[PDB]
Amino acid sequence: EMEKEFEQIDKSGSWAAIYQDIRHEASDFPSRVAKLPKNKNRNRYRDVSPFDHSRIKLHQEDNDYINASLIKMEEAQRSYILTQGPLPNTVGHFWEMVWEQKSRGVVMLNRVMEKGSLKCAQYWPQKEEKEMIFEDTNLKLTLISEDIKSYYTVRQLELENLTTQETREILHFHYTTWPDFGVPESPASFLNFLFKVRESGSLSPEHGPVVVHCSAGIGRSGTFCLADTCLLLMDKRKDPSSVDIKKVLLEMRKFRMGLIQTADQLRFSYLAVIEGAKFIM
Ligand SMILES: COc1ccc(NC(=O)Nc2ccncc2)cc1
Repeated sequence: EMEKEFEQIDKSGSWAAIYQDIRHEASDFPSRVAKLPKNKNRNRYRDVSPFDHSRIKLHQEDNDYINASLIKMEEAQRSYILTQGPLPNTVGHFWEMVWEQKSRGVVMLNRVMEKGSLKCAQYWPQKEEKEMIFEDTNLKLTLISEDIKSYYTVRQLELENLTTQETREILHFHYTTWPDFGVPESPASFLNFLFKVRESGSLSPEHGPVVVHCSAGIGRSGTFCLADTCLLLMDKRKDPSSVDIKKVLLEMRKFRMGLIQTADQLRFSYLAVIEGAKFIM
C-alpha cells in the first residue's frame, strides 16, 4: 500500500533515490522525426521530443510534425495527448491537432508568463468580440464564455473549420495557481480541478483524447495524467492497493519521455493519489 510506502520514503527522505531509479528504468525510443532540421522551430526545448512510435501526426502533406504524444492506458481505457505549450508559429498546428483528433477538452497547467519569461503563446481569444483566425490551418476560434474561479478558469470556445463550416465546442480548463517554483503545498485544489475535468465529459471515450499541456508537456502534464489513471485503476481493480504508481509512471514513459520532471513532482503525485483515494473510498 502506497500510503505506507509514502511515509517510508518521506521519513527516510529517499525521494531523489526513487526518482533516479525511475529515470534509469525508463524506456528510450527513437525520436528521428523531431530531430529533422526542418522541425527545429516546431520544438520549444531541444531535449524534449516525442517518440516516433507515439507521436501525433497532423493531416497536412507538407509537414505532419507537432511536438505531441498519444498516451494510451489500455487497462484504464484512458487516452491523453500530451504536448508542449504552443509557440507563436505552432498555434495553428495546435488547433489543427485538436480538430483532427476530435478532442473535447484542453487542459492547461501553466500561466503564459512564469518567472518573467513566456512559457506559452496566447493561443485563445481574450474577448468574445475579438475572435482569432489561423490562416495557415483555416480555423476560427471564438471565446463563448469564461468562468474565472480562485484556482482555475473554464472557458467555452467555438472552433470552426473554415473549409467545411463545421463548428465544435471545446472546453479550456486552465489551472492558474501552480506556483512558479516547486509544487502546491496541498493537492486539494488540483484534485478539485481534476474532478471538474472528469465531470465535463472531456476524458470520456465518446470523445477524442484530451489535450494536456504545460510548457514542455512532461512535468505538470505528467502529474495530471498519472493521478487520473491511478485513481481510475483503483475504481476498476478487485484490490485497489495492487495499484503501484511507479509501474504506472513507467508505462506512461513508454509513450513520452521525462513525465514527472522532479522528485518533488513525484512526491506530489503520491499525495494527490493518496488524498484522492479518500474521496473514492
Ligand atoms: C548509489 O546509487 C544508487 C542510488 C539509488 C538507488 N536506489 C534506491 O536508493 N532505492 C530506494 C528505494 C526505497 N527507499 C530508499 C531507496 C541505488 C543506488
